[PDB]
Amino acid sequence: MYGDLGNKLVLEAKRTKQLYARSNQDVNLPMYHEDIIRNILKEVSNLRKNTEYLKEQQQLGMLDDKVAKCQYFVTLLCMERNKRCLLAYQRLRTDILDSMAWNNNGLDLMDTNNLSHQEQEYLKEYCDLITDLKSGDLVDIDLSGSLVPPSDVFIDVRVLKDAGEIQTEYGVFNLIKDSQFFVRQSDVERLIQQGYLQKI
Amino acid sequence: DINIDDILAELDKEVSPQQDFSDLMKSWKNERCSPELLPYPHQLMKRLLNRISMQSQLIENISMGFLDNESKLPLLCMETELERLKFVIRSYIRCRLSKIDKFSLYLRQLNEDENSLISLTDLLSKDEIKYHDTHSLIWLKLVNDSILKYMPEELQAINDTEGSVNMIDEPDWNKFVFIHVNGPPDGKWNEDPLLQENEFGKPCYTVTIPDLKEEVELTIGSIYVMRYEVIRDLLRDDKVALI
Amino acid sequence: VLPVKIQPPLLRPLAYRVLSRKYGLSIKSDGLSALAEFVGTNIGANWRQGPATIKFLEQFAAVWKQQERGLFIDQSGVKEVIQEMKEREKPESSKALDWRDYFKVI
Amino acid sequence: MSLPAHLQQTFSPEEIQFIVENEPIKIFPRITTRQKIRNHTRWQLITTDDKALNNMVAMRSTEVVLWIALLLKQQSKCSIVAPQWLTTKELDRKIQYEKTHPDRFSELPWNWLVLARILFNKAKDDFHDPIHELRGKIQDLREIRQIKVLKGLKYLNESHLQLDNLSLLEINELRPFITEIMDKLREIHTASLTA
Amino acid sequence: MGYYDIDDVLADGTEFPCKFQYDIPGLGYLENNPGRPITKNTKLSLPLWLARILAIVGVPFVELLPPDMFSTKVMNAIKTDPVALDLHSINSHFFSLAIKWIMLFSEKELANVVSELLLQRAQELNHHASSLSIDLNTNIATSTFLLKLEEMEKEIYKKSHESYKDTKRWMFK
Repeated sequence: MYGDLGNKLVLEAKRTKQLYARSNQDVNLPMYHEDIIRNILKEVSNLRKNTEYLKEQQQLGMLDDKVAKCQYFVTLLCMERNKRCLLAYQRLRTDILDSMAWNNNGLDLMDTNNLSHQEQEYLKEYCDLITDLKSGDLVDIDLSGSLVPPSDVFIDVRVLKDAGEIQTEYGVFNLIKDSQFFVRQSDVERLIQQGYLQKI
Repeated sequence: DINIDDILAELDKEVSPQQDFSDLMKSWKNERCSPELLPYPHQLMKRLLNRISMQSQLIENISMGFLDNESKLPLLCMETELERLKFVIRSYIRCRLSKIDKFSLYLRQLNEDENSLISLTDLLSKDEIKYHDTHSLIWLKLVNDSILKYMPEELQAINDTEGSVNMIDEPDWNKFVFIHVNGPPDGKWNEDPLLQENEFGKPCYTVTIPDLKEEVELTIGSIYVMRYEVIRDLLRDDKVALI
Repeated sequence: VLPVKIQPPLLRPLAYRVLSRKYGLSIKSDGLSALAEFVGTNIGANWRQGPATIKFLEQFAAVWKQQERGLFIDQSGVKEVIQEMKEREKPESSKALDWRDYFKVI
Repeated sequence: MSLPAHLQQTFSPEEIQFIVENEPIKIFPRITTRQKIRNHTRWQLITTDDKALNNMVAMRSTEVVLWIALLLKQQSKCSIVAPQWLTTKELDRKIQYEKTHPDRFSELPWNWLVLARILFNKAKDDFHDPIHELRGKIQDLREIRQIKVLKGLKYLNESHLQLDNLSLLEINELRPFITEIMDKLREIHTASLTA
Repeated sequence: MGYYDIDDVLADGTEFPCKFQYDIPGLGYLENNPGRPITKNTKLSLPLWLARILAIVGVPFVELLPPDMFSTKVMNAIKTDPVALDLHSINSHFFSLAIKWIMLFSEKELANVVSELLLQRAQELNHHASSLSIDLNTNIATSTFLLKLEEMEKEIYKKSHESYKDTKRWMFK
């Protein structure tokens, strides 16, 4: 009828949902489907023009309340459904972007071409908001820290990517590749998150 | 014979960090499993924040003094204990944020509702209020300039409830959750009302499911699966704990 | 504005607690030494450089958007950008903006 | 989002382990922290009481929080004491009680599975009983309780449910299924009762 | 039934058979006659989200006919052998549409049947979910049963099986 574009869009959205649902592959968002967005926007614009057309033709012409009410109501419901499909797709993209931002605030700030300009600006400001929340009052705790319980304090690790020498809180770590440390898990969480130390 | 426990109690009747930590974990257990956003314990979080600040300062002072016997075991104990506390509070706060954004529009309309019996400040911390406002405004900006811009005003509302399907999300009050009947928080049973002594001598509460109009008896020391709405009032009274 | 030299070992705890803990910034030995030298040059007794380090990290996160700021060019770049933002607000510099920095031929 | 999807409404087994880690248990200190009448740093914690830790005496049983005991057990500087339910006799009695009553669960402590796993992993040599037999009996109890749970599942009504004496780990592992099936059954009934 | 439920959104856009009650003018935009109106007593398939509103406002404009999925044949099939029913073939979102139809019509018997079907299939899907393959160094029944599930059953199964796998992994680590 008229919701076919929104139906395809929400089908693709659920497809992306299962895509990211599997494991924790941390894949980037699929490219913004500006094509379907523009198509459904053109459909909505044409239906809005049809509503204005029906209104003015009822004003000038002699149309009973029956047809004028019914066609206008049906078209309004059509915009309701199409807007709901667009809202669901955009909400999915926003929530997955939130996931990427929350998990990767201490990991990396990254292919942005898959996102629209509004989404890119949203991510850019949302990182700022997250940092503001971390530094506002709950600064003593790390809000972006690991959500797994700290079962053990001292662990051994192996250097994946050689980073030369990095100053830790008190001493210093010589991240020689293929070398194993046995140190506190507390001060190496960020390095493991980035992908430098591997063992547990 | 005559029992003398009365006089033994007579002669025996002449804020602790452990209690604060236990209350914090009880709140975290409730927050993880409850469908709705439970009220923020402002005083408890303030006390824990002060404790963490002073504890971290003390740990740093000990480390500086040691940086000039070699019983480092207590220092490691403070380190891992502070780590556990920080992890607990981190998980609690992030769960609360997930609940805030799940019900962002519900919170906003409750704020706008003058007949609402609560206020967001009475339910959220200052940081939570800041995050709710910022996220609401930015997501509204994105939906406006992305979708709502090309839309007529009658369907441009971001909190439309009169459409074909309600577009404001509400907490599922009838959600099914695990509960354990702790009974009254104090050790005395007869002091607390609603504890109708069931058969077999077991003290129990009695609550009604209005949908089925069915009376169910919850015995103390028993684990149940219940609709959250029925338990909600008792849960606010700490008589039961979410499992 | 008192010039002084502060050694990396003493600033290392605070520098870590700020850059790495607060926002997730990796610090190298050379970058730590250079930043200590800069802090000592632009402040004496090395106490109220916390705002300076916070400005450094926030500008680095807003513009650079990577890690391992201790590379002598991320540090220098953020320092200079702080210099021009202080200049346009009208420390290390309080002069006026020049079009020569904004005029170029390609 | 701030909370990952798999942590939305259930606890990961690591979270259950962490929660159980705060239970107090009785241990034998291999050191003696009792500062004599004739320096040292006290634990002076805030999640628990330091009084016992500052006053430990070698080979004198005290009670401390579980995770501190495990941290000490990382070295040979302590020793874990198994609770009274971790004896072969009590396990056998619970087995007989379970086999005797097919409709009700045993009165085990709520954290028995996780405690058994932790003690077997990190305190494998602090049991008067053969560990190879304790593991088998624990597995047998787990299987019997699973069998009972499956039979109790055939009576999933739409109003409520009573899982009496059930342990913590089983509840945590069964939460996402039961709490979701129960929701759908309630929703169907409510939709039917829309008059 | 939340607004942003993807499953609910997909379930809303499902065609249902329904006759007309008025000779309404000017409709049929994509119903084989854009300018030509829609006649009275005309049986057409309409999306459920729109047919829901069209079935209440009016004598209502549209009279909904019982869909094939809730015909007495499918009811008898459900009452016969709930476990061996390929409900996915009937529809990918059968339970949500059943819920919506019952809510609209207050048809208690359909709700009673679907609740029993849900319970009986929940038993089997829990049996499958808690069954974890162990490598001695994907059973046939597991896969041949998984294809007969709607997305919600496939979602409950995924969540429960993930919980079981996490429990097993932690227990034997």
